[PDB]
Amino acid sequence: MTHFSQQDNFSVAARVLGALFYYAPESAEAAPLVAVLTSDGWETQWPLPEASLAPLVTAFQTQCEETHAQAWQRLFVGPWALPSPPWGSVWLDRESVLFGDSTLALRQWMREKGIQFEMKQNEPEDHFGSLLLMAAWLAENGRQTECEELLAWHLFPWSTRFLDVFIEKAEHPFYRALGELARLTLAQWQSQLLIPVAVKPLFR
Repeated sequence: MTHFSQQDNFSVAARVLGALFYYAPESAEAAPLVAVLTSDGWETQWPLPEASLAPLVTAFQTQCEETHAQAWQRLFVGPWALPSPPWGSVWLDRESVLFGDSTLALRQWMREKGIQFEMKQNEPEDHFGSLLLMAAWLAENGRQTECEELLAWHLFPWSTRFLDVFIEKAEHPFYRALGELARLTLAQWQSQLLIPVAVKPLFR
């Protein structure tokens, strides 16, 4: 009876995932989250079965020669091409551009629903981490339907594909592990949906 966005740490889990995909690991936003996931205890509070997180607990604490910051820069910033670009219209748009037709559909939906959540200036709204942060934002605000529509229509149609390629191309134990946690967690959320995920063709 209680909506899944309002229980079992939905907003909490969506923020951790959202922040680690959007902010650099040394940042004020992400560093405390990096510390949490690289330490014992986080598995007890995360909304998945503890035994099924056990490999991730170990994975996150696997030591590596490449630093978290170097991995993050390589994967999310540049200067060279990103292995798995975290913007939705890269996956949903025929021409695979940023600020695509799917980005516009997201923008119009936000407008109609009077959602005042704004991204950084010059940034598209369809960043993977941004959308999770917005979803947590709506959940905190009790906006159940909007949270459900966000995920079903604007995130889940492309996020599984992005995560499949991202996990494959992470090449860093921490960020590979983050990808797998995101895939499991979002797949669990997808199964709790009361409206179906929008089926859209992928071009990447």
